[PDB]
Amino acid sequence: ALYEDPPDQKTSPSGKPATLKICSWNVDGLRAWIKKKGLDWVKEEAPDILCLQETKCSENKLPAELQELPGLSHQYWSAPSDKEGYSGVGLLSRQCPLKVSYGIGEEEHDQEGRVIVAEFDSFVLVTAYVPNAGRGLVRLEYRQRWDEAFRKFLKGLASRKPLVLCGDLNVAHEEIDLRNPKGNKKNAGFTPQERQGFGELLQAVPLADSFRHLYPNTPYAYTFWTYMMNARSKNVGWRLDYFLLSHSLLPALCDSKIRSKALGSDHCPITLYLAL
DNA sequence: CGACGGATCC
DNA sequence: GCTGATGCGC
DNA sequence: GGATCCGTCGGGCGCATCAGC
Ligand SMILES: [Mg+2]
Repeated sequence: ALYEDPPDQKTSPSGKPATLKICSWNVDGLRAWIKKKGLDWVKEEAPDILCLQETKCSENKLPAELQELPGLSHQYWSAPSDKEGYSGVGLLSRQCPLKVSYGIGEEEHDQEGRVIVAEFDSFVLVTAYVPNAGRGLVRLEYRQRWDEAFRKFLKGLASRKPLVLCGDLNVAHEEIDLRNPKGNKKNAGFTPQERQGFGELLQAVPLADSFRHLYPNTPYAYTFWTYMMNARSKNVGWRLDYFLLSHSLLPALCDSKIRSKALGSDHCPITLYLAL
């Protein structure tokens, strides 16, 4: 079954207007994505903050088109050392953040280029590219260890102002979050271990899944489709990309969108509207 | 990782 | 410098 | 004997490195 994201709701339950628009996108190769016109779509979307995953691009190789973004002029990039064509995340913002950091504790040593933390006036933003369990689950145990380290890192951050965590969390939380739950229960992204880690993330920090909070029973809503076997044209997909919010931000929540039609990667953008 | 072949269920 | 094969991970 | 289950198989994408010229 195909899916049509509902219209943008731009006012909070309190009646406050959205003042902040955040877009998150696993671009599956930033240089390729730009050649496939992904930046033209960002311009049409005009977010205040853009978070990117799988840039697969060290900062010296960023295309000049990224120098041409006057409304997203504060840019922060992270890539892993000695593994440049993998991972990589970016955060681009209209306003300058108060603080920026990289990693979840030991990036000066680990340097994975998967997490960026940016503190703004009223909230802390984290964008993440969560490590894949891999074909045949060969990296599932590392993913479980990373999950636990990430949870405890985030619990620390949420100690002060509210948290917004966005990005490719590389798990479909529940059966409604992918088209083939039963066939994928032993595949990366839908193992009981990864699903449980996502549940623990929500409970331990604590965080709410913005999209599911708003649309708790909506099926066929995905953010990823394999390039293989024309899966996207059939909407055989997974919901891997999320906006998770501290409970204290839920009165600020206007909408959480899935931009199904934006091409340029095997994930589509997701967009958050907050009334701060 | 979805398509597919083959086994199992009533 | 440039192409395309191969490797590897998603 | 249609629906469901389950294990196996081939493989699209992007980017690095390499050989060759
Ligand atoms: Mg990917």
